[PDB]
Amino acid sequence: HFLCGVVEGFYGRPWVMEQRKELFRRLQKWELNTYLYAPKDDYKHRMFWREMYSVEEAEQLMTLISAAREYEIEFIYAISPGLDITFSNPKEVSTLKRKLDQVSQFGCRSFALLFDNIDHNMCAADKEVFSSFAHAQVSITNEIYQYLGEPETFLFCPTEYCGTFCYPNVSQSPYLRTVGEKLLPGIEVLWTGPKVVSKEIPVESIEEVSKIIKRAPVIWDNIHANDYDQKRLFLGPYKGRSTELIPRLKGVLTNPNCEFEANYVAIHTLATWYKSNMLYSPQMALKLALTEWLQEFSVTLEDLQLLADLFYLPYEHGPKGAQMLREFQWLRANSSVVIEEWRSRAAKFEEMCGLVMGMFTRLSNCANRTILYDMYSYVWDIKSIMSMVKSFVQWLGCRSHSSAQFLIGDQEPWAFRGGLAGEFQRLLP
Amino acid sequence: HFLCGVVEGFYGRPWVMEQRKELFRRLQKWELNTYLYAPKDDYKHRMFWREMYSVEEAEQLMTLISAAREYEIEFIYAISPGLDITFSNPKEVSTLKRKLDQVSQFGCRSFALLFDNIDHNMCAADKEVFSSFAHAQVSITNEIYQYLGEPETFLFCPTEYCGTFCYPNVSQSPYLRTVGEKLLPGIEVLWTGPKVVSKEIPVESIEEVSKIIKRAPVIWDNIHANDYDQKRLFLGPYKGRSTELIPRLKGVLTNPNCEFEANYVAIHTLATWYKYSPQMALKLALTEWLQEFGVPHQYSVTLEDLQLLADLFYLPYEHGPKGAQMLREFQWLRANSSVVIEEWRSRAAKFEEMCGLVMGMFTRLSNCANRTILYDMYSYVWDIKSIMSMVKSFVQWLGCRSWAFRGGLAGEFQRLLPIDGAND
Amino acid sequence: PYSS
Amino acid sequence: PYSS
Ligand SMILES: *[C@@H]1O[C@H](CO)[C@@H](O)[C@H](O)[C@H]1NC(C)=O
Ligand SMILES: *[C@@H]1O[C@H](CO)[C@@H](O)[C@H](O)[C@H]1NC(C)=O
Repeated sequence: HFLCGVVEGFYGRPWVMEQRKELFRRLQKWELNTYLYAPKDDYKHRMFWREMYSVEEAEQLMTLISAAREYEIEFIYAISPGLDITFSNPKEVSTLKRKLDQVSQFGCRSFALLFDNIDHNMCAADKEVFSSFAHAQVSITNEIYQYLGEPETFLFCPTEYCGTFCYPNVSQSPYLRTVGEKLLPGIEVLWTGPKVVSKEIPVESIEEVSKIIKRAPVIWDNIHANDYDQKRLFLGPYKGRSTELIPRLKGVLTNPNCEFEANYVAIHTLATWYKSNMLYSPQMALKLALTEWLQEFSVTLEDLQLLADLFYLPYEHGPKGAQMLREFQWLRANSSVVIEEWRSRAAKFEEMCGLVMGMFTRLSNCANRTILYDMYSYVWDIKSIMSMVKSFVQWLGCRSHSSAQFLIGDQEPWAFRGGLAGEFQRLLP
Repeated sequence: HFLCGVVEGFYGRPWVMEQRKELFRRLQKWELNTYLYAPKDDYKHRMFWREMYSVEEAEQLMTLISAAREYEIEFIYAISPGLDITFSNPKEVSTLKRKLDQVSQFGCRSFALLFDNIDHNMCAADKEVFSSFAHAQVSITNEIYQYLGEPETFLFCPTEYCGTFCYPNVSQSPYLRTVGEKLLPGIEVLWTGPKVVSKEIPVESIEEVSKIIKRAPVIWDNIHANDYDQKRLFLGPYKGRSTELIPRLKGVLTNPNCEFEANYVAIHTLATWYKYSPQMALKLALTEWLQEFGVPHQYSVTLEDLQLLADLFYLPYEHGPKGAQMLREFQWLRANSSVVIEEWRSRAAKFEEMCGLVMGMFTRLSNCANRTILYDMYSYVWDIKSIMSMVKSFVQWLGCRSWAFRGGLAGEFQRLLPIDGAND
Repeated sequence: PYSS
Repeated sequence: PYSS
C-alpha cells in the first residue's frame, strides 16, 4: 500500500486542471499511485483556509477528483492552517472540520494537515491549554483524523520537517519527541530529508528519524523544486536516494518544477527508481526519460542531453555543462598567453557554444508549443549568456591584434543583466 | 489618423485570447486605438507562417477580431516570413497571399509584414531577380498591399529598424534609400528609435530618419519590453520621448512586458502621454491600479506598496527613487562597515525598515484577491524579497558579533565575465 | 515566514 | 539573429 508520485506543494502559479489531468494520465502510464494537492498560493489551501470553495470552484475540484479516481490515482487534499489558526478555540476547529467536510463531498477520501514554515510560538490563549507547540498541532490533528472517521491515507507535515529544522538536533527535539509519542499510528508523517532540498538521503538519517517519529515517513522530496530561484530549472535524474530506502519509507512524493512540462524527467526517473525495487542508475534512467520524452516534441536527442546537462540538479550540473564550465575557467585563467594549446581549445569551445545556439533554434522551431513555453525564458537565458561567453572568448583571442576593450560603444540593456535584484546580489561576498 | 496602442511583439509565451480581449477593454477605456499582432513565437505568425489556421484556431481568431471591432480598437495582423522565405518563388508568394486572405475572412482589414531580425543576404535565386536586399522586401510588400486592395492600414517593419542597425549610419544607408523611395507612399514604416531599446527618442533623430525614408515613422517602442532578461520587469512610467514627437510620427505602439498583468503602468502612462510628467503619470497609473487589488471576500495592499514595487522594477536605464535610495544606503553601509563614528547604526536601523517594507509588500500582495496579477509577478516579487531579506541579515552581520549555485549555470558563467556589474 |  |  506504498505511496509514490507528485506533490503540487510549491510557491507560485499553480497548475490548471488541464495540467493536473495530463499529470494523472502520466502517473498511471508510469505506475505511480498518488497526488498531494498542496499549492502554497491557491489561497483557499493556505492563505484563506477557513474559506469554503465557491460554486464554480466546487464544480472544478469535483471534476478533478473525478479524473483522479478515473485514473486510479489517489487524490490527497492538503490544508495549511498553520499561519493564523487558534488551536485552543473550538470555533476554529469547527471551521476546519466544515472545510474538510466540503471536500469530502467532492469524492475526496485522503487528507493532510501541513504545518510547515510557521512561527514557532503560539498566542496567549494557547499557552494555557497546551504545554507546547507540538501538543497543540497533534491534538488538533488527531481530533480531525477521528472526525473524518479515520480515513484511508492521512498525512501530517511537521514544523521541524527536516534535519536542519530540528531543534536543537534531530534526535533530541522536544517537538519531534512529542509528535512521535502522541500522533495517532494511522497518521503518516512527512519528511524532506536532512535539508529542505536534500542532496542525499542517507538511510542512517531515515533510521535516526524513524526512531523519533516512531514510524516510517513519506518523503516530501524537494529534489526538483525550482520555485526558490528564478533562473533555476531541474531536468536531472532522480538521484542521491538509495533504492534501499524503499523498504524503509512509507512513500515518496516529489515536489517538482513550477513549470509543468519541465517535470517529464523529474517524474519519469522517480517512476523507474520506484519500479526497480517495489541498484538503479541515475545516468541510465536519464537516458531512458530523454529518449521517451523526445517523442513529445528539428530537435535531436543530443539537444535534450545538452539541455538536461545545463539544468540538472540543485547541487550538480550535467556532464556536458560542467565540462563547458571547466573549459571556460581554464581559458580565462590561461588567457595571458595572448599559445598552441589555448587556441585549439578556444576553437573547440566556441563550437560547444554553437551547440547551445543550435539547441535553441531547433527547440523554437519545434511543434509542441506547450513545452516550448514552459521553458522558453530558461533556455533563452542560457543561449544569451553562452553567446556572450562565446563572444568573450573570441575577444580574448583577438587581444594580440587589437586593443579595443570588450564592450565597445553604448549598450543595449541586456549587456547588463539582472536589474536591481542583480545589483544587490553583486554586493554580497 | 494617428496610431497609438500596443504591439504584442515579443519573444516567448504569447498572450492568450482572453488576455488580448482584456487588452481591448483597457485600450478603449484609456482612449487608445490600436493593437498590432506580432508575437514572435506564436507558431503560425513566424516559424511556420506558411501553415493555415485550423477550424478551431479559425473560430478563435475571428472571435478575437470581432472583440477588437466591438471595442473600437483597430486590429492589425502581422506576419514574419523573412526567416526562410524565398522571394522570387511564386509558390511562396501565393502562400503569403493565401495566408492573408484567410485572415481577411476572419474580419481583418489591417496588415503588417515584418522583416526584423533576419540575415542581410539572400539565396542565389533571389540574388539576381532583385539588385539589393532592400529592393526585394519592398517588391513583395508592395505587391501584397495591392493584392488586398491597398487597405487603410498597412505596416512594414524594415531590417534596419533602428539607429544602431543602419549601415554604416542611418542618414546615409543604402538599405534605407531603397525603402524610402520604392515603398508605396501610402504604406507605413516601423522604427524603434536610436537603438532597439531607446533610452530617449530625440526629435532630431526622427527628422534624420524621416528624410531618408521620406515619411513619418510608426514607433515600435521597446521601452517596456522584458523578454530579454529573466530577472527584469518594467513597471515605470513611459519616459524619454518628448510630446513634440507626436506632430512628427504616424504612431506609437509599445512592446511591453511578457507578463500581461504587469503592463498596467506601461499602457496607462502611454495613454496619458498621448493626451507630460513621467512622475505625475506614474502616480495616476498606480492610483488607478490599486483598485484592481482587493482582499478576497470572506465568510469566516497599499499605494505605498505599489510605489515601492514600481521603484524596484522601473525602467531599463533607470531605477525608481526608493530603489536607488536603498541601493545608495546599502553601498554606504558596506563601505563604512569598518566602524564596527555613531551615525552608521542609526542608518543601519532605517535600512532594515526599508527591507521590512519589501517583505511587507510581498506579504500583502500574496493575500490579494486578484490572482491573475499575483501569478504574473510572482517570481519577480519573490526574488526581490529573498535577496532583500538576505541583504537585511547581512547588514546585521556587520552590526553583530556573528547559494554558490544561485542562478545555476547561467549565474555561474555570468559571474566570470568582467562586464558583470559594469553598471553599478 | 516561508521555506527557511 | 535576435534584436542583436
Ligand atoms: C519549503 O521549500 C520548498 C522549495 O522551495 C517549497 O515548494 C515547499 O512548499 C516548502 N515546504 C516543504 C514541506 O517543503
Ligand atoms: C527586438 O527585441 C525586442 C526586445 O528584446 C523583442 O521583443 C522584439 O520582438 C524584437 N524586434 C523589434 C522590431 O523590436
